[PDB]
Amino acid sequence: LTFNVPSSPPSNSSAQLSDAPVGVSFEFFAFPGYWNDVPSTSTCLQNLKDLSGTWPPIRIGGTTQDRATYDASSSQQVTYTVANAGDAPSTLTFGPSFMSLAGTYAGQVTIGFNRRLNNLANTVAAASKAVNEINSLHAIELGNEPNFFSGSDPIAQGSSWTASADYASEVTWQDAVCGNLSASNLISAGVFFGTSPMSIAGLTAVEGQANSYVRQYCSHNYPQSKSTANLANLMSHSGIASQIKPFAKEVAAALAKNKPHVFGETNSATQGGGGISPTYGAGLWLLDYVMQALIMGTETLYFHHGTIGNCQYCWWGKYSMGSPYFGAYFATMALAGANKIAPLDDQTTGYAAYAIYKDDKPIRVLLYNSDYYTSGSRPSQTFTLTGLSGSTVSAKRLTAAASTSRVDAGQSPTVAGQTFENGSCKIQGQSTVESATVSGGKATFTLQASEALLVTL
Ligand SMILES: C[C@@H]1O[C@@H](O[C@H]2[C@H](O)[C@@H](O)[C@@H](O)O[C@@H]2C(=O)O)[C@H](O)[C@H](O)[C@H]1O
Ligand SMILES: C[C@@H]1O[C@@H](O[C@H]2[C@H](O)[C@@H](O)[C@H](O)O[C@@H]2C(=O)O)[C@H](O)[C@H](O)[C@H]1O
Ligand SMILES: *[C@@H]1O[C@H](CO)[C@@H](O)[C@H](O)[C@H]1NC(C)=O
Ligand SMILES: *[C@@H]1O[C@H](CO)[C@@H](O)[C@H](O)[C@H]1NC(C)=O
Ligand SMILES: *[C@H]1O[C@H](CO)[C@@H](O)[C@H](O)[C@@H]1O
Repeated sequence: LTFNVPSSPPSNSSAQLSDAPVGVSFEFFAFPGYWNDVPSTSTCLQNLKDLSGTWPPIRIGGTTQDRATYDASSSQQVTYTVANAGDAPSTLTFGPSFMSLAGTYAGQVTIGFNRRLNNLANTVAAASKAVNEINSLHAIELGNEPNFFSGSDPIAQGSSWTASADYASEVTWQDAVCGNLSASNLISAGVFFGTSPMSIAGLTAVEGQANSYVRQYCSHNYPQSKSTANLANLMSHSGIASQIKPFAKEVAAALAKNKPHVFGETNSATQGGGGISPTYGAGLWLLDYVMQALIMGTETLYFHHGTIGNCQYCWWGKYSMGSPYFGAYFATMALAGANKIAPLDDQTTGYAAYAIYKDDKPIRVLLYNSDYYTSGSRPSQTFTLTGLSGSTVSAKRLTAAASTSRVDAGQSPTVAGQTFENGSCKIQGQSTVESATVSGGKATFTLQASEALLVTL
């Protein structure tokens, strides 16, 4: 395997990147718990800001945003009952202090409010409070995954809930919210799970002048369920290229409206994740997915964090770190301060190489070996880079014992030999940097199955 590193961005490069493409989504009812009850939240976010110079953007939403009513006279951030701490509530209220708490975050904040219950005046009042309380407010969603609403939901108003019904609903709600707030460029529109039966392509065709009310168009993506869980398939480099392809039309539809696309809620697998979601391989999926989604043209990805103590795809909890945090950390490291990324491979194999540009000059190369590995002799692949300078380059390696390695089982992955403390997210260990010879502008690297390597030029 040999890849030429071009001296300026290739034609199949990404567009200019955001300052911090890797963000975090927090299930709406659990957001105060993440801030108040989970010590690792602050440090895990600070660790990423320390790499990029920008707070990861955050989003607060999910199914529970459509179970929630704003209570302007509540002094509580969030009020609900569950039978077990592991359950999500069937209903909840949130006070104005919920938005104030989100307003303590310095990074860009997206907040999702309720459209399913058709409480339009209540959602307008929550939106007004969000604008007042959240200085770094990026966007407001009006409903989460309206593709899953039914004729039984208040928003359907006793008629069938079709794609056309939702698009018409979104324009009406965008008009009422922006009209009441005298605002524009505010709504995170669509918020669809996948691309059928509702699509950004379909919504943008109907938006017309209400496009002016839209900040961004939003997709959700979860490649697998508990029932289709297959870690080798999830993390496969060529598999990821196939998996994201339906969203290419969604990105194109948003960008034709001069509005960004985001994956405003995404993670490995649904119902909070399956046996594959806490693995090292799910962190490698996350790493490679981020790179491919940004080249496709999405602006930002927000990885979902669900019920505290019952969340398989979470990067951290109250007590343990999760292997997937290593993918988010490495992706953030790879992209830090970069303007563009370009795929050097053709995405037909398990092996990836990306050139990473700053000021139109190559600064880093990210290599990825997506081969699934659990037992026996671990295979490896050599990667040759051409077109380089000097007599030597440096590299940092992401590795673990197996594709299935879990931090909570004691098999943490390492990022240049470092790990993150259980219960705090503090960085731990001695960093180790590798070096390689450059002769005649070529250097060779070896990646075992299920590894990634960030080469600094
Ligand atoms: C799946 C895992 O859940 C959370 O970690 C658990 C861990 O599995 C358990 O053994 C114990 O240590 O409690 C922690 C916790 O609740 O923090 C955590 O969300 C982690 O990121 C996940 O991978
Ligand atoms: C209530 C919530 O349910 C799951 O999270 C959902 C998420 O709310 C939804 O927007 C997305 O399509 O699917 C997620 C998923 O199935 O994982 C999780 O079980 C959460 O932990 C829980 O809080
Ligand atoms: C404001 O919101 C209400 C819904 O509570 C709606 O009836 C009204 O038309 C909206 N006003 C403007 C100016 O958009
Ligand atoms: C990107 O373009 C390069 C040539 O500049 C090519 O070798 C590579 O296969 C392309 N990758 C993709 C995924 O289009
Ligand atoms: C990666 O390391 C292998 C040894 O396993 C070499 O063949 C290669 O040239 C590079 O140093």
